[PDB]
Amino acid sequence: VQKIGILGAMREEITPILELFGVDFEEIPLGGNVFHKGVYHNKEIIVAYSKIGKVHSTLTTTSMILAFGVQKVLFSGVAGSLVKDLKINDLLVATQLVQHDVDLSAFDHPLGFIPESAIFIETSGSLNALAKKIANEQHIALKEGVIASGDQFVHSKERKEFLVSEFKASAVEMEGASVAFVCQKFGVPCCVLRSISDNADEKAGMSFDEFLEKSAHTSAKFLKSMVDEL
Amino acid sequence: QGVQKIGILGAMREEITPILELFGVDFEEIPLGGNVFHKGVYHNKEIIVAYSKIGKVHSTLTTTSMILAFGVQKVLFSGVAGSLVKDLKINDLLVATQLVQHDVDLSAFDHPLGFIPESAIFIETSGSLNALAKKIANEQHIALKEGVIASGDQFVHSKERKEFLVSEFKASAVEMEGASVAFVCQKFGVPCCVLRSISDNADEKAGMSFDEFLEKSAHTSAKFLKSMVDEL
Ligand SMILES: CCCCn1cc(CCCSC[C@H]2CN(Cc3c[nH]c4c(N)ncnc34)C[C@@H]2O)nn1
Ligand SMILES: CCCCn1cc(CCCSC[C@H]2CN(Cc3c[nH]c4c(N)ncnc34)C[C@@H]2O)nn1
Ligand SMILES: [Mg+2]
Ligand SMILES: [Mg+2]
Repeated sequence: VQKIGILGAMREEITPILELFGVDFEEIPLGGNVFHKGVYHNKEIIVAYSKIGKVHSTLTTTSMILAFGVQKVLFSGVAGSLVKDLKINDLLVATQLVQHDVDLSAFDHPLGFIPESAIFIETSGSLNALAKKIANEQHIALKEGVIASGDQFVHSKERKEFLVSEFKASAVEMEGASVAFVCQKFGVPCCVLRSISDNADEKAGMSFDEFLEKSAHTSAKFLKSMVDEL
Repeated sequence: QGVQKIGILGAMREEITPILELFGVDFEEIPLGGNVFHKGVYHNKEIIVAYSKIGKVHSTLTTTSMILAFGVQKVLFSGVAGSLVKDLKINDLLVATQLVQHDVDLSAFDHPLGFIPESAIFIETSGSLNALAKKIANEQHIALKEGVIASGDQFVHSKERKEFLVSEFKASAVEMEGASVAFVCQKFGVPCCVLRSISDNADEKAGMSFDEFLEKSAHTSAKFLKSMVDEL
């Protein structure tokens, strides 16, 4: 049987996932998370929100893999746009991810780099190819690019522009890199999907509060369409 | 259950080398999630030793693996740290009373720095283990300080950042893993003790000081950690 892990960061990012799948879920508490376990089209689906940020998302992804035996992990949620062509509600699939707030420059390491790791973490080529194929079939724009993750909500021109100049990132969030990193360490295929909620600038807090629901639903609907192909 | 299982963590290989040597028992090496776990028996206790690799994500992963895959009932962390206070000198030992993720910033939503919804700024460690540390330090006639440790994904090497950590969090030392290790332990209800020996002063010379004192400071912490395990 296929076991698929489905993650968001916030409750609001998984509410539409649970609703759209429309099946009965058993709630299983572990490590401060609640995992929603159900069956959908001959697949076991395990849905959870990690809570915000890198430590939360690292923990939850590790629990999904070790405790629930998931064979793939699909992340769905919202993100800040760093580029003019990614508008509110647009979908992005992460090709690579970086931890943008990592700084070991005192030892002459590039920003984002940790010894025994890499700046950029890869996601699954096969899953990203699937996303692109289905987006083309649905006539929805799906961009691909680098996502930057850190433990700060970005809401300034200065920081946005650093993420673009340093990492060539297209979007910013607080969990993708950690989720993809854990999946890489365990050899588990990972796809990170995000819908834009804000422009990561001085108005981002207000934009985020306004568009979280709609953008979360947009990502959730696309994630469901991916699970339908697995 | 019926057997005691103790997880022992460092961040870097250099922090666990003296731990493995000092325990002096045979370890089985078990690979999982990009870590190697060293599993042995010591004084009727199962000990599982690993280095996580540097920073918050690495240490979160490894601690979660220790708990879920190896069933550890306690986690003891040993390693080095930057001093933020004049009375913590190179080689001095500190036990963390509470820890904070100093680089967390959700201030755009009016949250205090360090705070994430559904969590807390300060993460507590085990009172019983910290009390044990203080008791044995007094017996050994070694100075053991206690205080707040700040953890983030930056090596701190500036006056400006040091002073922020003191003013914002009243931190005594800085490192890149303690808060994440303690956080994971809290989520799983596992007692945690974080021990650090000072390697540098988290200032403009910290890189050079760290390279000089990593080995000695790591050994100082490892030796103290072993003395704790001897009392469990
Ligand atoms: C949850 C408790 C209820 C009260 N409450 C809600 C909140 C909201 C905290 C949201 S932190 C951000 C989320 C969204 N998410 C993506 C994101 C979108 N835009 C971003 C940006 N500009 N910078 C960084 N990340 C983002 C990151 C984090 O999970 N604070 N208190
Ligand atoms: C396997 C190849 C390793 C090659 N290599 C080693 C290195 C050194 C990286 C060291 S990062 C720092 C370690 C030590 N440790 C504690 C620490 C002590 N002082 C601190 C300070 N001032 N600020 C923050 N943290 C510290 C954090 C991290 O594990 N770079 N390349
Ligand atoms: Mg088809
Ligand atoms: Mg001052």
